[PDB]
Amino acid sequence: YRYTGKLRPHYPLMPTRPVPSYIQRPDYADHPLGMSESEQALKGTSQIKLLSSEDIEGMRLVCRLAREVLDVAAGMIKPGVTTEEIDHAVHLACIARNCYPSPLNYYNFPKSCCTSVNEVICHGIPDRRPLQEGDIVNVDITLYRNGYHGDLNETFFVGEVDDGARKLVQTTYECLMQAIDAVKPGVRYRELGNIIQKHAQANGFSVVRSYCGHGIHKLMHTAPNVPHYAKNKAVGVMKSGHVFTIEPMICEGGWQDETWPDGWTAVTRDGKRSAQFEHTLLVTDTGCEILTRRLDSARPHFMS
Ligand SMILES: [Co+2]
Ligand SMILES: [Co+2]
Ligand SMILES: [K+]
Repeated sequence: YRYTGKLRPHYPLMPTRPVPSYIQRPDYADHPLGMSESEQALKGTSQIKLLSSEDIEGMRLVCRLAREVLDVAAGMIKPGVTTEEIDHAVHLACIARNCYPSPLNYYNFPKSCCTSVNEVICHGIPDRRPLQEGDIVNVDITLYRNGYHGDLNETFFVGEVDDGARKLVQTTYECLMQAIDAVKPGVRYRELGNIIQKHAQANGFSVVRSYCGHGIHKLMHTAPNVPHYAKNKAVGVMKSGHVFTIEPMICEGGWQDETWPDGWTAVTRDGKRSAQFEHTLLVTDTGCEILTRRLDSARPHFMS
C-alpha cells in the first residue's frame, strides 16, 4: 500500500473494549461480521420513515446524549493525546449514559468512535498516534439507546494550526449551517449538495463524493441518501417527521478518496486535509430541529 500523506496507522490496537451486558445492543453488535439484519432488510429502498411522537422522543434523547459524549471528547483534544485515549473516554461516556457506542463492531469496525486526522476524510480508527500540534481532528460519535441511534461530528484544532486549517474548518462548518438553513418540508434532498458545493468551491475547496449524509433512527444508515456535492441524483423530498444527517466532508486539494488496507480509513488520494461537521436533523412544519445541537454554547468547539 502506498500511503497518500504523512499519516500512518499506529498498531497494535488495545484489545476490543467490553460493553457491559446491561446496555442494550443493536442487532449487529453480536453478528460475527458486524452485519445488521434490519438495515439490510431495507437496503436499496427509497422510502423514508415518518417518525411517531414516540420516535421523536427517542431521537431527541439519544441525540442529546451523543452531543454530551462529543463534548467529552472535545475537552481532550490537545497535543500528545492519542486517538485511542479519546476513544477510551468516549466508550466510557457512552456506557455511563446507558448507551451502546454504535460504531463498535458495525461491520466489524473495532472502536467506539471514528477519529479522522488531517488527510483522513472519515472513518479513521482510533490508534496509538499522539495528536500533533498543527493537526486537525474530527471525532464522530454515534450512540444507541432504546432502539434509536443519534449521530454528530465536529473537527477540532490541536493547539495552534495554520491559516489554511482555519479556513478549511470554518468553511466546512459554514457549508453545514447553510445546508441546514435550507431544510424544511418540500425541499428536495438533492438540493443540499448545490448549496454545499457552491460555498466550498467559492473558497477553493472541493467536496467528497463517495460518502453522504443519511437517514437515521432505528437503523444507523438508511434512506435518504444525502450527497454533499452539486447536481447530484439524490432521491426524495423533505417532509415533517423525516430525520436525517447532513455531514459534509470538504478538502483542500481534490475530492477523490481511497481506503486504507484496514478497510475503513478514507483518505484524500492527494494527501491534503479534509474537514467535516455533522448534525442529525428532524424536519418540522416550519423548518428543522437540530437534535444534536450544542446546549451550553451557540457555537462549535473550534470557535472558542
Ligand atoms: Co457520524
Ligand atoms: Co452520519
Ligand atoms: K480530517
